[PDB]
Amino acid sequence: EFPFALEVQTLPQTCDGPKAHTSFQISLSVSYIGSRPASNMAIVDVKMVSGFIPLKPTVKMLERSNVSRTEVSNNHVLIYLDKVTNETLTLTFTVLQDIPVRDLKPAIVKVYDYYETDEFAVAEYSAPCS
Amino acid sequence: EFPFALEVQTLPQTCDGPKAHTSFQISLSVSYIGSRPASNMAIVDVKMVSGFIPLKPTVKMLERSNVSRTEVSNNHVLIYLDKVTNETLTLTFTVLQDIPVRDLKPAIVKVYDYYETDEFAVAEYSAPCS
Ligand SMILES: *[C@@H]1O[C@H](CO)[C@@H](O[C@@H]2O[C@H](CO)[C@@H](O)[C@H](O)[C@H]2NC(C)=O)[C@H](O)[C@H]1NC(C)=O
Ligand SMILES: [Ca+2]
Repeated sequence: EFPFALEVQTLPQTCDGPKAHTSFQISLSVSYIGSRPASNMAIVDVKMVSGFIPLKPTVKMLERSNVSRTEVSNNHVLIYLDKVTNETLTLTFTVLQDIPVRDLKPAIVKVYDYYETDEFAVAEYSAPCS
Repeated sequence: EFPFALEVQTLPQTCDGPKAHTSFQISLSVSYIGSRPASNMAIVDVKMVSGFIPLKPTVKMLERSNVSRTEVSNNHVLIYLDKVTNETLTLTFTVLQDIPVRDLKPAIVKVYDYYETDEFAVAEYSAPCS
């Protein structure tokens, strides 16, 4: 059982051209559906597809939201959500191909409450030209 | 006084804390109150407060209603309505502070008929912490 609804899409969704190989946006949607009225502070952890890096200003721009901190470390983007309720929060940022890698595999995204254990969900996404 | 009724408010309405400095919602309401039964195609044109930009997905979200399309362009948000009648349409979207600018002055919102140059309204709004 997952007390968060988590889904991830890319923009573009398909390998629709040369540009889709070297850059795409990641678009995450999250809400809280568990036993409590709402989450506490929560973290969304996005792992990068192999060879991809996040574009810093589009990560920092998420802080303008209902997000109070972000971090880029070790090929992960961390997003600190203030509070998650039954309303869907959508977050979008850009990634860039730093190193082309063959055989691109899916990357996992996790969301978890910062303070209560076993309040988490997982999902995955792929580069559009995988 | 205009053949359109046009009102604009921001969420939050005042500078209620740190987050009000860096993002807010723009909420506008419009109806046609003129001689004619309804307006033709009308355009709503929202100019950004200095330093702010729209959160594009919340603009694109408007596109389902009397709303035939939206555009983000040269730091205006443009909303195309197929027709406007006496019933009030409310449209709400998010803007984000990209760069902090000193001394924020009010920004203009317009609605006008695609054909009748005499049929327009104007209203002002300010960033909550301007
Ligand atoms: C971040 O969360 C806030 C909640 O505080 C959202 O603000 C609400 O937005 C809706 C929809 O436009 C309004 O109907 C509510 O009145 C707002 N409430 C407040 C307290 O402002 C906001 O939409 C969220 N920002 C996102 C989703 O990016
Ligand atoms: Ca649990």
